[PDB]
Amino acid sequence: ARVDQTPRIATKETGESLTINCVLRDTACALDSTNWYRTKLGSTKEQTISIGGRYSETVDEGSNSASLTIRDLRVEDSGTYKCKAYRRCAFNTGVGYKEGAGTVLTVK
Repeated sequence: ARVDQTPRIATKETGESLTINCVLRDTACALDSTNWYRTKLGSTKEQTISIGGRYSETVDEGSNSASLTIRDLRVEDSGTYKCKAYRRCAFNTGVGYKEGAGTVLTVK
C-alpha cells in the first residue's frame, strides 16, 4: 500500500557498508518477497541484484520489512537503489509489488 525506503540519500567512503531498509506499511498485507535493483550513477540501465556474497538481506516479519546490506563499498557501487516488495494478502492474486522511492548512494 506504500513502501517506505530509507535512507533517501547516502555518501559512503570505500570500504564502508550501507543498509537500505524497506518497510511495507500495510495493515492488511504481508511483505512476502523482495527484489533489489541498482541503477549505476550516470546510467539509465536498471539491474536486479542477486543476493549473496557482500550483498545480504535481513527480514523482519514483525515490522513488515526487508533490509539490504552492501559491504566493502566501491566507487562503482554508486547508483540509485530500489526495492520491489511482493505481497501476501488475506485474499488472492491481486495487483501487488510496490516499490521503494529509492536511495542515491555515492561512494568516495
